[PDB]
Amino acid sequence: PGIVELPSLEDLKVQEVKVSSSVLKAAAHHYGAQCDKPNKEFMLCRWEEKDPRRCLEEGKLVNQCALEFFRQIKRHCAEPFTEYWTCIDYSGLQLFRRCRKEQAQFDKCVLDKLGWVRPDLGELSKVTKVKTDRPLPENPYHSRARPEPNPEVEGDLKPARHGSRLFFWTM
Amino acid sequence: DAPEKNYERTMAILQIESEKAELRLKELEVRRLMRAKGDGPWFQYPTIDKALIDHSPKATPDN
Ligand SMILES: CCCCCCCCCCCCCCCCCC(=O)OC[C@H](COP(=O)([O-])OC[C@H](O)COP(=O)([O-])OC[C@H](COC(=O)CCCCCCCCCCCCCCCCC)OC(=O)CCCCCCCCCCCCCCCCC)OC(=O)CCCCCCCCCCCCCCCCC
Repeated sequence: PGIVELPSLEDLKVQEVKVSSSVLKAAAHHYGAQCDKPNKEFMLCRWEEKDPRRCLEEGKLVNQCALEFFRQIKRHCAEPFTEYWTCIDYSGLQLFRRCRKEQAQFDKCVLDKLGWVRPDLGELSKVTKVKTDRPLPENPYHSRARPEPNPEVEGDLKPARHGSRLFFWTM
Repeated sequence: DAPEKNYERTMAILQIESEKAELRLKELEVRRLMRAKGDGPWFQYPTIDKALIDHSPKATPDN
C-alpha cells in the first residue's frame, strides 16, 4: 500500500505543561471552567476527524490555553494553590475529600483575586455545543464506494407456469 | 375419438411439454448463473446486518 504520512518533529514541538498530575488534579475544576472553549474545540475535532494528525493545531491551542491558566494562578494565588496541590499530592488515591480546607482557601483566594466560580457537582460532565469554522469531515473513515445492492422484487406474483414442472406433475 | 380430436389434442400436449422443457433448461441456466455470480435473489447467503452497528460517540476517538 501507500506511505503513511506523519508530521515532522518540528511540527510537534510546543511548550508543554510541565507540571505533575496532582498539580493538574488540584486545578482541574477551574481548568474545566476557564479553559472550556479550546478544549472542547479540540475534543470535537478529535472525535470528528478520528485522526490526531488533523488535530495538532487545535491541540496546540489547548497547550496554549492551559499554560495561561497556570500563569494567572502563578501571578496571583501561587501559595494557596501550592499548599493545596501539596496536600492533594500527599495522598495515594489523591482524595479531594482529605483536603477540603486548602480547597476552601484556594477557592476563596481565586474567587476574590480572579473571579472564577468553581463548577458544581454535575456541571463538567455536560455535553456542550461548540461553534467552529472548520468544515465537517465528509468521510472521516476514508471509506470508498459501497457496492451496488441486488435488485429487489417487483411486479404482481403470477402463478407458476404449468405448475411445478417436476418430471410429470402437471400441477 | 376423431383423428382431428387426437391430432389437435396432441398439438396441445406438445405445446405444453415443449414449453415446460424450455423452462426447465432456462431454470438450470438461471441457477448456474446465480450460483456463479451471486447477483440474483437466490443463493443469498446471510451476512452481518449493519443495523447492529453502534454509531454513537465511543470512549476513545480513534475509531
Ligand atoms: C361446482 C364446483 C364443484 C365441482 C366438482 C367436480 C369434481 C367432483 C370430484 C372432485 C374430487 C376429485 C376426484 C378426482 C379428480 C381427478 C383426479 C385424477 O383422476 O387424476 C388423474 C391423474 C392424471 O391423469 P391425466 O390423464 O393426466 O389427467 C386427468 C385429470 O384431468 C387430472 O387433472 P389434474 O391435471 O388437475 O390433476 C393434477 C395432478 C395430475 O397428475 C399428475 O400430474 C401425474 C402424477 C400423479 C401422481 C403420480 C405418482 C406416481 C407414483 C405413486 C403411485 C402410487 C400408486 C398408484 C395407485 C395405487 C392405488 C392406491 O394430480 C395430482 O397431482 C394428484 C395426484 C393423484 C391423485 C388424484 C386424485 C385421487 C383422489 C382419490 C384418491 C383415491 C386413490 C388414488 C390412487 C392413489 C395414488 C394417487 O391420473 C394419475 O395420476 C393416475 C392415477 C389415477 C388417479 C386417481 C383416480 C381418482 C378416482 C379413484 C376412484 C377409485 C378409488 C378406488 C379405491 C382407492 C384405490 C385403492
